[PDB]
Amino acid sequence: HKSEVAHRFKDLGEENFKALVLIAFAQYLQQCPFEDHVKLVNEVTEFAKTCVADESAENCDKSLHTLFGDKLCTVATLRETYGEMADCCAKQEPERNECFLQHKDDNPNLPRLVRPEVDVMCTAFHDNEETFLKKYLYEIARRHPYFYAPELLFFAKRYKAAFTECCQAADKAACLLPKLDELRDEGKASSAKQRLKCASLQKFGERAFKAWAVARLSQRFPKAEFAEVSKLVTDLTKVHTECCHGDLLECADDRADLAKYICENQDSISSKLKECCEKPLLEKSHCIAEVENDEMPADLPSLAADFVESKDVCKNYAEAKDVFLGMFLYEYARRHPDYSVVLLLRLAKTYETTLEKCCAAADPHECYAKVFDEFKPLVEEPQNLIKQNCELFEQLGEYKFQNALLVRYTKKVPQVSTPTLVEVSRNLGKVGSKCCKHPEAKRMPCAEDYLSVVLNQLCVLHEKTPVSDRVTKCCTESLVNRRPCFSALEVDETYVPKEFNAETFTFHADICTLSEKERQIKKQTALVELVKHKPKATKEQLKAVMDDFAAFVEKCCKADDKETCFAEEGKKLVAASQAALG
Ligand SMILES: COc1ccc2c(c1)c(CC(=O)O)c(C)n2C(=O)c1ccc(Cl)cc1
Ligand SMILES: COc1ccc2c(c1)c(CC(=O)O)c(C)n2C(=O)c1ccc(Cl)cc1
Ligand SMILES: CCCCCCCCCCCCCC(=O)O
Ligand SMILES: CCCCCCCCCCCCCC(=O)O
Ligand SMILES: CCCCCCCCCCCCCC(=O)O
Ligand SMILES: CCCCCCCCCCCCCC(=O)O
Ligand SMILES: CCCCCCCCCCCCCC(=O)O
Ligand SMILES: CCCCCCCCCCCCCC(=O)O
Repeated sequence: HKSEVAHRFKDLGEENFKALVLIAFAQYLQQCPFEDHVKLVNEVTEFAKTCVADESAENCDKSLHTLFGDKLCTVATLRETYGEMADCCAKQEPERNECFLQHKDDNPNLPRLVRPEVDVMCTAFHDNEETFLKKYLYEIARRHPYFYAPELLFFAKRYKAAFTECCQAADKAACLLPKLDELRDEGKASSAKQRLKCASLQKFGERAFKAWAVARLSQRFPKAEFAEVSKLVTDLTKVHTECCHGDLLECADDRADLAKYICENQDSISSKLKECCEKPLLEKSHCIAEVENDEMPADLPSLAADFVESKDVCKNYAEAKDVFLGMFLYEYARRHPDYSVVLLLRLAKTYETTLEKCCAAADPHECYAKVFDEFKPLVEEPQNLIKQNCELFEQLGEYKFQNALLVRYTKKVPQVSTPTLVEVSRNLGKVGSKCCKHPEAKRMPCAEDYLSVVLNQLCVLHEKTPVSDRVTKCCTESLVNRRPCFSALEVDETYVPKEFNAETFTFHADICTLSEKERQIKKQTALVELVKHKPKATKEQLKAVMDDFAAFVEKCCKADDKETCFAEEGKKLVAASQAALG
């Protein structure tokens, strides 16, 4: 069209426009104050209005990159505040924009955002919704310069829904606090998944990305043909590459194009895309990526037909190795919405290794004849781990289950930091209380989903300050081997126990006035420390100490005088427990 700004303004709407422009500026000029971004937003919005009125008004023909760059180069203290970035303003638009991307600090040194008391949030909310949401939208955006803006907007709307509902509530905190804690964690998940995807595309490359996509796309769109899924995997690959590079505009347009493409060829891809395809521009793709699996054909052939029995397997394979393997994947994925994607990759790899070391053999059909039999153990491993861990989780509750994982992992990698073990073990616990609620056929995909950010999360920390070759081994392993690798870790028999420390096991009355979350973390921390001191303790011996301690808390909190009780019964516990654990 003649004017990009006019166009984007028209189909986005003034409200969404103003919010996205704010997010975009905050992601670049991460250091400028809120008031300064607001002024820029107004100016751009006002400019946009001009172009809507007259497609030919001055500058309305300029591209969004150019306009955006010029306005960015308007900041007077660009050099005094951002220094080197100001030099970007000396380049021509193609490089100017590229120059701006390179200086986008992925993790600046801003103070952590503190959550104020519910009454002050609700009052600030009621007294001025706009500036209240925009300011925090600003705070989140500057800290997460790579968070896809439209999605960051999608979150804002959920935050607003939570205040609207909760601030008019009888018990505001009882309504708000849990909603904010859920929004936060979810916000974290989305952010980490985005970073992980881009990171993985760099290490492993396009082939791995494509395989993962064929598997995922065909599980969701089991009725589409392999050529449609291939088409989609290709476009999808261009979109992620672009979006990872960090250019919002290119990214947003690539996502829009793909979304309309899918919606137009709707009936040819999935029947569950109707809802999503009605929604407005800003939401289409977000919706589609989240869409539920379509129902499969039911009248579907046996894989062993074309991939085992049939002659020409090797002829079809040598003619185009990746396409044939992709075909396998497509065929195997759309018949298994219940398998995790990485499990579908393990099978595809196994199949590949087999065809390679078989198609170069006397009688092919016989060399690879029993390949589907190798799959069995690959499939069962993840299944058995799930049932097993969900069972245990049903018995104990979330908390006691978290404590079990705490003992398990501490004995495996005692070298790891206690606060790290505590955190990882807790999140792992939450993955259990979130996936085990699901019926079997959906558990594995669930776990994979959550378990992957947790494992990467833990791998990054270890990256910083490495403490074990084994963790490093699993962390640098292949995407397909990461989780099985951690699963294979055995008790660390080498580990030399920490010297006892009286302090570490001294508890005061403050443990009675602390919040549930706080109390638990103190107990759990003492637990990791317990195991690090007596790594040979039994589940029996251990459970006995945890039982004494259990009461010890109550017998001292619900006691006439604390302090003393904890120092009196406290001396006892430690002396006794030390003896039981020899
Ligand atoms: C102290 O524990 C946390 C945990 C997660 C946090 C933050 C602080 C902060 C604040 C800070 O950076 O200090 C942000 C921004 N977190 C997110 O990951 C996030 C991302 C997107 C949304 Cl929509 C919501 C939350
Ligand atoms: C629809 O296309 C994809 C492609 C890759 C994906 C995902 C989705 C999802 C999300 C989903 O499972 O739907 C995750 C988590 N991916 C990765 O971890 C990943 C794996 C390998 C590489 Cl090389 C790069 C990224
Ligand atoms: C997502 C952008 C909209 C901003 C609204 C967020 C309001 C809640 C402020 C609290 C943020 C601190 C993060 C947290 O710990 O919950
Ligand atoms: C000045 C540059 C900022 C202009 C705002 C960028 C336009 C955002 C369009 C988002 C389209 C939704 C695409 C999607 O489905 O993800
Ligand atoms: C057009 C379809 C292309 C998909 C290619 C299929 C390749 C499957 C190989 C199994 C995945 C192993 C991943 C890896 O180790 O890099
Ligand atoms: C079920 C969540 C509780 C935590 C225990 C982890 C069990 C899930 C392990 C299965 C991993 C699925 C991904 C994969 O196949 O590698
Ligand atoms: C940094 C110390 C924590 C490391 C603990 C490893 C956690 C691995 C998670 C794998 C979950 C699958 C269940 C399992 O096989 O143990
Ligand atoms: C050397 C032995 C010192 C004894 C220290 C005992 C502390 C163990 C913490 C037990 C926490 C279990 C959690 C719970 O009961 O809910």
